[PDB]
Amino acid sequence: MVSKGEELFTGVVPILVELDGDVNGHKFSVSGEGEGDATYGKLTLKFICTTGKLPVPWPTLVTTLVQCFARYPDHMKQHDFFKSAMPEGYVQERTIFFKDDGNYKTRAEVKFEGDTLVNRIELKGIDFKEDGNILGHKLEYNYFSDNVYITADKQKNGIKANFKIRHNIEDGGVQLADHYQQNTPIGDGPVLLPDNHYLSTQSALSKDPNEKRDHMVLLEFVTAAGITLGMDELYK
Repeated sequence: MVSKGEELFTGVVPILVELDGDVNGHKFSVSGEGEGDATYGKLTLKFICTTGKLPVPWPTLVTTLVQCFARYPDHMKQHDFFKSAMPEGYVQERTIFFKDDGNYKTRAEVKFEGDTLVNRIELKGIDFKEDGNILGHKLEYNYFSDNVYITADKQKNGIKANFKIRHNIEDGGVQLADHYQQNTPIGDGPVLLPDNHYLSTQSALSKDPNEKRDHMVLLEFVTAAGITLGMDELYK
């Protein structure tokens, strides 16, 4: 049957994102607006730095700035923790370790406000090098993709995840960002605790040619995978 939070995602849902950040004492805020269509795992978002110039590269914020918009295949619907927590939502926490550099620690609450899915985030970054790839703005602005590996966390009635992002550097190299993630429901209702699986995510970054503020346009696709259930046997 059609589960309860999942009903909230059958059509196009407006999204709002609000982030406050402090990285090595450089304080900033980002606001974003757009929409998600979980039927297609599709997100279209535009973010603005509302405090002026963003003091870190936009690509390093993409993962922090709504995995409830994942397309879960029909045969995997019992493994979608994210929608099962809705509308009351979940807390999403990460530590993001930038190899040979600093780290971000993030705490977000993702929940519905009326018909709008809202992601409210606090980010704290420490131990960055002033001339490293992050504070020195040496990262390319283009595209990345990777797999979010999810496991159940029965003790917190939630999930954990781990993944790597390989951010291209302007000189041809890679800046690795190792992500550790935990999500816990805000409400007390039952949630779906999943078997191990992953979200295949592709993030394409662009600019609005008419936008003079510091900003990012994001087109993202997010698809659950990694469980077969013998869907191959249907076709001999």
